Amino acid sequence: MDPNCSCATDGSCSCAGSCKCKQCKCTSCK
Ligand SMILES: [Cd+2]
Ligand SMILES: [Cd+2]
Ligand SMILES: [Cd+2]
Repeated sequence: MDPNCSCATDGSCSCAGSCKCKQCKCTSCK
């Protein structure tokens, strides 16, 4: 797992539009 970003790898993260990840890099919300 990652520190700042805590998005899974299943793809159920569906972050963005309300992401609180500090260092998120899910391609889109990167
Ligand atoms: Cd994240
Ligand atoms: Cd994500
Ligand atoms: Cd994100």
